[PDB]
Amino acid sequence: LDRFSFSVFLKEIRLLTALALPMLLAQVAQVGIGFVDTVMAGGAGKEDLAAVALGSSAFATVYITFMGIMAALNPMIAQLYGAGKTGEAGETGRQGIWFGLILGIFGMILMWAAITPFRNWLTLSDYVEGTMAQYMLFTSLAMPAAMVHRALHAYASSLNRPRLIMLVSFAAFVLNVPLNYIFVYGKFGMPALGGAGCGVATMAVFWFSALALWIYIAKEKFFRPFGLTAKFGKPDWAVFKQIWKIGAPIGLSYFLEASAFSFIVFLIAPFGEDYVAAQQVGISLSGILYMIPQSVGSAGTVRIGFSLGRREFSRARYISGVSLVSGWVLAVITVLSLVLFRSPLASMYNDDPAVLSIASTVLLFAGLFQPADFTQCIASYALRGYKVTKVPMFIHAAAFWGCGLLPGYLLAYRFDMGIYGFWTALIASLTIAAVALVWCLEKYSMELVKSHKAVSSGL
Amino acid sequence: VSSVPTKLEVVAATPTSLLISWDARGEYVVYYRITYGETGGNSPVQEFTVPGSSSTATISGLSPGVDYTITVYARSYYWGWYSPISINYRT
Ligand SMILES: c1ccc([P+](c2ccccc2)(c2ccccc2)c2ccccc2)cc1
Repeated sequence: LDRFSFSVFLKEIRLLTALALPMLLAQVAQVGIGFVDTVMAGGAGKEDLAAVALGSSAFATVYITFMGIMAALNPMIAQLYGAGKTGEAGETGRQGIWFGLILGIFGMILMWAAITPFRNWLTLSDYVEGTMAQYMLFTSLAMPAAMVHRALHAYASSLNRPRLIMLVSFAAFVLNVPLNYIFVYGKFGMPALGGAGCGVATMAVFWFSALALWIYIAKEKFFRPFGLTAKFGKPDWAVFKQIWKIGAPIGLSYFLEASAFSFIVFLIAPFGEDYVAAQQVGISLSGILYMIPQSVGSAGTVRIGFSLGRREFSRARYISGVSLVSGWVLAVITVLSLVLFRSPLASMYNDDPAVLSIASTVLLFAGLFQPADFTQCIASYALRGYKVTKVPMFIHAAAFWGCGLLPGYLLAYRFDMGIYGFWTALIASLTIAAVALVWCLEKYSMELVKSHKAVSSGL
Repeated sequence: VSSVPTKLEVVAATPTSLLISWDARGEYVVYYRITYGETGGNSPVQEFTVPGSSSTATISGLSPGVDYTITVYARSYYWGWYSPISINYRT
């Protein structure tokens, strides 16, 4: 009862040479997609009632949610690049590409139902509706969520030395920009429907990058076992029902910042109005370059679960250290330029039009939760990421919202300038991440002692 | 004129029986005898036996927690034995 996250520090010998460096090109293709994004935010500004995010960023709810589930194969296919048959590893890949097209047709379907923001209780930014050509970014761009899980089941099979996605998901974005506008108003193209037709544009390119899976059964030996992706085995055939208790714990634990989603957009609508809806050129600039950070480990999740296949127990989960603390180098040594700098004349009117003449009560948490979390889930793209341990890592997150529920109405109740106020036990909620996780990561690298059951051999 | 099936590992068991997954870089002529005992020195030895690049199998591990020690055996070229290797880590 002074330490119960056993032998903490050690995850070190001379590991200066843990080179997960093509594991940043797993998320530099992801600034590549991150940045289509604005080119149709400030691209469908050709229409000015096309604030359009009004559906496009409430589509990407059942994206990044079902997204979780999918990018939950990162174990499987890295971990069985410790066995041999990339086609049994791949008859998952296939059975999941069956998922990523099966659950894919539920985004595709729960989206249909979806279209009834014809509803109200509190202020504009969530009720007011008049002309909605969001009407159709709901469909023209939610009729995709099928080919968009496959188009991700792609890099969920880049868990073994391909960044053949950084290749595409750039010669992908660039295809869209062109395309994108053709539909807002264009050429020979379907030139009219514009504020949803930035969405038929976006979603168009999903199906294009959807077949940048196809065209990468190409540069060596297969990941194509696309025989009838069919199932049936017991009551319901796994390698698919297995995908289940990796899926569940993840999207449902992506529904962390899925309520730090309706935390962030429920403190602009008290008398907060003005500069409290700039906690969003702030927390927009959280995600923006938090993504290449964060997802260094949602790409390190390879190098770990992969190298338990190749049975190097903790010759991996003790790089799950010097991979943890390596972007954790600039996790703080660039949380510096987050509390420091601003939205100055380096901000114009982009992702959220609100720049010239608002307070810096926004960098006051670009340190609070910021590095105190930076890693605190790359701790999970390394627990799940390594192990099953998203199991209830799920219930890592039942905390960071029930440990930070009360720091919701604790900006609204404050002692001082409590704008970073309900960032209270939602930077302590969110730094009892510094525990529970990386707790079962010394429950858990202390696992591959119990596991590495013959310490070494002979000569 | 060599050494052993030179890896070791028993990752887990099914705390009644046990998976024993070790080295076999190919085979040789091919064969594995595997010893089967505690380290009591009492309760006699017994014999698992496998084929290919397969020393990578799993015992019928009857008894409970008790210390168990267990060796695999190369067999090659000469219908004799290239070398053996063993670990003792039980339930
Ligand atoms: C719900 C709806 C929209 C967004 P966001 C945004 C994300 C992160 C931080 C602040 C804002 C968004 C982010 C990245 C890509 C697309 C959309 C957002 C919100 C309002 C207006 C535009 C965009 C977020 C949650």
